[PDB]
Amino acid sequence: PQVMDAKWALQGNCVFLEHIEGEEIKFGTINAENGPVARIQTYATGFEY
Amino acid sequence: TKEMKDFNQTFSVEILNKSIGESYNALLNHIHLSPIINFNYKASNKTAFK
Repeated sequence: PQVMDAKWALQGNCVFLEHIEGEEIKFGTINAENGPVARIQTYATGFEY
Repeated sequence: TKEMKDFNQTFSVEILNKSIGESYNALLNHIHLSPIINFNYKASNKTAFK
């Protein structure tokens, strides 16, 4: 294309905590990151004779 | 808790099933013999020691 499109991807986040006798465990979290964008130009030269 | 099963050497689901079975058999005995025991028997049925 004239300009490209950013890549996307999801990621989970969690940390292992100490779990003493019969407690509630704290959940994790999901998040997304996106890539950058690139584009392409045009060039040209010529001659007349 | 999973910790109690995993860490306790002697605890197991086998003893829990044993307790369940024992209480179940005793429940069956009670259900099927307590009507006989708790019934208010009339004088027609009852027989003295004599």
